Amino acid sequence: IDPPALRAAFAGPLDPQHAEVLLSRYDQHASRLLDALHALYGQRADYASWLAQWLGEVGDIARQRPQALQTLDSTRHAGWFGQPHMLGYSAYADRFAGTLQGVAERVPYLQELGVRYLHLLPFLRARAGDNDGGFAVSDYGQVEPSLGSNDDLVALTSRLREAGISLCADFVLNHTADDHAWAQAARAGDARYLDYYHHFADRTVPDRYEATLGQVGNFTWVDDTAQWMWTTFYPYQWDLNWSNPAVFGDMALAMLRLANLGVEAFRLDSTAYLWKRIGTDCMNQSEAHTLLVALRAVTDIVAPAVVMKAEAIVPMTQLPPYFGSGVDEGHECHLAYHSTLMAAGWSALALQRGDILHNVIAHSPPLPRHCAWLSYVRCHDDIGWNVLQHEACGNAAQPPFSLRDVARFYANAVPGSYARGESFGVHGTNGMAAALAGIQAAQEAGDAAALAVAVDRLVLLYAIALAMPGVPLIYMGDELAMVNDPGYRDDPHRQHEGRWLHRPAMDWQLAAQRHDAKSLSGTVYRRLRGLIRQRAALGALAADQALASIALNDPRVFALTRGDSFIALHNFSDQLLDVELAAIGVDGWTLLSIVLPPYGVRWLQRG
Ligand SMILES: OC[C@H]1O[C@H](O)[C@H](O)[C@@H](O)[C@@H]1O
Repeated sequence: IDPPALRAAFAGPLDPQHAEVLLSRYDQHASRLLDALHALYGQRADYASWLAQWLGEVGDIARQRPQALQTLDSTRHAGWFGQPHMLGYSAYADRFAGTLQGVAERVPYLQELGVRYLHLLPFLRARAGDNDGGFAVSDYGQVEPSLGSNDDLVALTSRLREAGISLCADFVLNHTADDHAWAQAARAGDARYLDYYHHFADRTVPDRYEATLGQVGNFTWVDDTAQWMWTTFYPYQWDLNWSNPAVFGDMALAMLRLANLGVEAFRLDSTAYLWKRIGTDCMNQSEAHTLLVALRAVTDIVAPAVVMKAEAIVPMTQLPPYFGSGVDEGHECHLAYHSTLMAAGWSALALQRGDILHNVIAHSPPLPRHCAWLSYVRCHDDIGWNVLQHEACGNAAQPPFSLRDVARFYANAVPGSYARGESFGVHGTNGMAAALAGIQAAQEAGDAAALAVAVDRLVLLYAIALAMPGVPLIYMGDELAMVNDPGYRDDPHRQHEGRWLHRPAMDWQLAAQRHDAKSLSGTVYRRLRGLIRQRAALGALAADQALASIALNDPRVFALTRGDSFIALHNFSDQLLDVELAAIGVDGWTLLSIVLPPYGVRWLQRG
C-alpha cells in the first residue's frame, strides 16, 4: 500500500483547526488498522480502491464530531471507565421513562443513585412487528420514532454528559432486521446489497456449513430474494457478511455516527459469530477478533473517549481474547461482561456455598492494562446457567455442584425454595433479582422476618458486583427491589416471550418511596447507596488494582481482596459464623475474628 496516499485521503475532509490532533492519532494507530484490514480483505481486487474511499468518509465523519466530544476525546484518560466512582445502570428507555426526552428528565434520579454509566437497551429503529425487544435493527443511524428523534438523543447525551454519565448503546453488528434498507435493497434485486448478507440459491453450501455448525437451523428461506439467508438467531435477523469490506466500512461509519450523537460505550452484540468459515463452528474465529481490533483502531483515531464492550456471554476462560490476544492485547475491547461471576453469585446463594465464588475469582483472568469487567446481578435476559458448566464440575478446592438443582431452586420447582423465578443443557431462569432473592415470596406471605433476610441476600449479591474492577451494573428497579411483572401473560403479542417477567415498567411511585427509610424500597435503596458511596471512596477498587480471593476452609464464606489494602468478607449461609483474622492475615479497620450474621458482608481496610 501507499501510506501517504491513504493518510491524505483521511486528512482531506478534516478542518485545518482540528487536523493536527486527529492526524497525530492517525499516525500512531493507522498502521494497526491497516494491518487488520489487510489481513481480512487485502487479497481483494477492489481493496485499495475501497480503502481509499472509506478513509475519506472516515475523515469526513471525524470532522463532524461535535467540539464538546472532540474535547472529551482529548481530556479523558485511558482507563477512565474503571475508576472507583463508576457505577452503572441498565434499562429500556420506554420502560424507564417512555421516551428519550422522558429519560432526560429522570437524570436527577440517576444522579442521586450515583450512576455514571447508563446503558439504554436497543433504542434505534427496529423491525416492524416482532423485533426481539429492539434487537432486530432496521436503521443504525436513527432512533426508534416511538422513543423520539436523533435530536432527542443528542439532547439526552448532552444532559447525561453534564451529570457525568456516559451512555452505552447496543451495536448489533452481527445481523440486521430483514427490513433494514440494505435488506430491502436486496429484496428488490440489488446485487450490491444482497452481498451485504450471506445468501445461497440452494441448500448446497448451507448444508456444508450446517455439518459443523451448532444449533442456536441457521438459514431462513426468503421468497423475495429467493435464497437461503444466514440467520443465526431469529429468522428475521439476517447475518451481515463481514467478509465484504463494504460491510465493515459502512458499519464502522455507523458506529462513528452514533459516537457523534453522544454514545460513549458500545455493547458489541453477538461478536462471536462475526466471521464464517466452512469446516469450523463459525464462532469466536480469529477474524472476528481482527474485526474488533480494526473497529477499536478506528475509535482510537476518531473518538478515543469511547469504549468498546464485548457482549459475549461465555465462560470467563473464553473472555481474555476479547481484550486482545498476543500482540493485540489492549488493542481490542475495553470491557467484557463477567457472566461467570454473575451466575456464580446466584449459585453460591442457592447452595450457601462461598467456595464457588472463591473458585471463580481465584481463576478470574487478570485484566490487561486499561481493560475491566462489567459486573452484574441481573439484566434483560434470562440467567444462563450453562456458563458455569466448567466450575460446576468442581476442582481440588471446590466440590462439584448441580446447575440443574440451582435452576430448579430458582424456578421454585423444589419444595422449600424462597425463589420465584420461572424456567425459560440446563434451561435459563427468568425473574427479577428481588423475586429470585426471596423478597417477592416474603411479601406474598407477609413474613417480615423472611423479608429482612431476603433484603440481605439481595444486597450481598450487589456488594460482590460493587467490589469488582470495572463497572458494576444495576438492573433497573433492583435498587427499589421491584419484583416480577406477570402482566405480559395477559397480553396479545408478549405472552410468548417469558423474559418480560423481568422487564417491568419503572415504578416511579415506588421510586418516590425511597425517601422513606422504613419502607422496603427505601431500605434496599439506602443499603445499596451506602455500598456505592463507600466504593467511590476506595482507590483500592479501581480497575488497575489487583483482584484475588483468599482460600478459606469454611465453604460457606467468601473472601475477596482488592489491591493490598482491601478485603470483603461474605457469608453465603443463613447461619451466624465468624472468620479468624489469622486466616486472611488482617487486623485492619471496618468500612462504613470477624463475626458475620447470615448473608452478611463486611468490608475491611486490612491496613
Ligand atoms: O439475538 C437476540 C439476542 O441478542 C442478545 O443476546 C440480547 O442480549 C438478547 O436479549 C437478544 O434476545
